[PDB]
Amino acid sequence: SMENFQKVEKIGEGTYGVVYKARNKLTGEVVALKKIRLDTETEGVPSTAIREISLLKELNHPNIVKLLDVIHTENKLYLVFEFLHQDLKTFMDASALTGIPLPLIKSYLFQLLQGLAFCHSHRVLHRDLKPQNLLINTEGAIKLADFGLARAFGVPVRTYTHEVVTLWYRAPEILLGCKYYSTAVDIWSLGCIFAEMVTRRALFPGDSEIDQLFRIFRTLGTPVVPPLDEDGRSLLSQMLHYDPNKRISAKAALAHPFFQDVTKPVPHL
Amino acid sequence: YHEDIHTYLREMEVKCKPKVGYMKKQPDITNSMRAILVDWLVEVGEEYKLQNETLHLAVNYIDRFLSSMSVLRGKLQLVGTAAMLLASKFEEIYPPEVAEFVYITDDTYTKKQVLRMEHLVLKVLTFDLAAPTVNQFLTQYFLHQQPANCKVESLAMFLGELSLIDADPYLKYLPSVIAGAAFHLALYTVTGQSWPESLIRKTGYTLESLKPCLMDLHQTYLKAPQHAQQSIREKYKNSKYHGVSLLNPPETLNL
Ligand SMILES: NS(=O)(=O)c1ccc(Nc2nc(OCC3CCCCC3)c3nc[nH]c3n2)cc1
Ligand SMILES: [Mg+2]
Repeated sequence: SMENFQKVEKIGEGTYGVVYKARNKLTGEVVALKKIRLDTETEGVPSTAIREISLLKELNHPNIVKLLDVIHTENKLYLVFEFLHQDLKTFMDASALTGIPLPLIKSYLFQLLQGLAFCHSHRVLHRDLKPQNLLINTEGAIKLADFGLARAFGVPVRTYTHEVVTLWYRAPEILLGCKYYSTAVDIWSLGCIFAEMVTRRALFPGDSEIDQLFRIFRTLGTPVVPPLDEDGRSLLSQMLHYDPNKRISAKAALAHPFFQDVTKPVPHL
Repeated sequence: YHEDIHTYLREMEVKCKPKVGYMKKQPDITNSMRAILVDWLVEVGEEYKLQNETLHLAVNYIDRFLSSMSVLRGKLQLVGTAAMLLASKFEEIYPPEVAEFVYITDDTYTKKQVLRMEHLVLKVLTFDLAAPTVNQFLTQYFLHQQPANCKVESLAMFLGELSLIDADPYLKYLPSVIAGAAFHLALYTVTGQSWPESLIRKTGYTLESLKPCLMDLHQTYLKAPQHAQQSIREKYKNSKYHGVSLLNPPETLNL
């Protein structure tokens, strides 16, 4: 089963399981392996694994991480993914003193919205957009990862799980416990990440739910990013609109004048 | 994304479609046994207050599993139990725990059997669980009401559920078509309106193109009291669904 894979190093722990860097001994391919324990006497295959796998098998896009294989054993499930060289959070930290060039920020946002628009047009909400879950390679690409908190949504949506999105990236409609939420929640997260790429610090780093809400109302007003030009500010304000319906969709965001001159720069690693 | 999503589900319903003739290739089980199973699942869905979507998913999984795996009749309920458990994990905010599924089989099966079947079903379906359902198309169609009528919505939902019971004829029809026939019949029964213009534009389905499925579902509605399986009728008598099953079907459609 796993005979052909040599573990190189442990990468981290996401919503569930553990991710390792591994190499295929026969092809030379370097992969990320997600190891998933199965509760064989109690609860079985976790719902997070069921959702991530079923949905990732549908979502084939350049800006969504590729699931290559699922390896079954009696007691473990291993997901074989393409390996990306590092996460956006690590990149930003390494760039804390020198900053990230605007052409790169713009390219990254463009690609993320492409991946997100693909998700949303395929009735999938990600629900965990944070720089830790966004992976970059040495050739200018960025991709959506860790679909452990994702789900398939209905048209129209019904009430879904409230315990969703890390605090810092959580949209006002979640923080106020609105009955319904949808695709707008992911755009909010992306709006926060856009701001964080430009400053290299989190936009709304709340210490609690109330602190989170106050930080949002402080910055936006009751229902920002100096290095950013007029085109950038306009897009950012549309991604951080208070009203979920008024908040821009990923599709419409791609047609924004901010992206008129977007290229694909290679990052500095 | 309402149009993008609709298009995608129309594509997916073809890929996720079970084998039409499969029960003929099953040596130990029949359509009558599948009816018994699907009815019991309706009961399960009621005891645990599951989403209607969950029940529709569970049925898709069972039909697809039985399309490729021969199953003896003593193990048929085991397949169904595992399918409902998988659908619950996929769709529910708070799915019942495994022990609750073992309890409802009245201790015919062990918890180890249920969990081992869960894994077998995942393997056979190759984890492809995000299937389009009648319920999914219906929720979309309800948006084309003017005005919204929860008697109509509940009765379409009722008729859509009746189709799950009978593999013959309903295996040969797509979720989108069944949802089309159910919505027209519910709309007509309650108000007297027909399949809306805006829904033809959306779906490409006309009342003539929905006709064969409409004829079957019309008959299914008229003879529903005499069906061996009565759980869906009993469910839809409750004020939760506004007692839509207590209504009299139209004698005709004038199609
Ligand atoms: N920290 S880091 O900068 O040293 C570094 C980061 C991530 C990776 N690579 C990588 N990681 C994944 O998820 C692991 C990660 C995601 C969720 C949070 C915990 C763990 C993948 N999933 C498919 N392919 C993947 N590739 C390499 C180096
Ligand atoms: Mg047979």
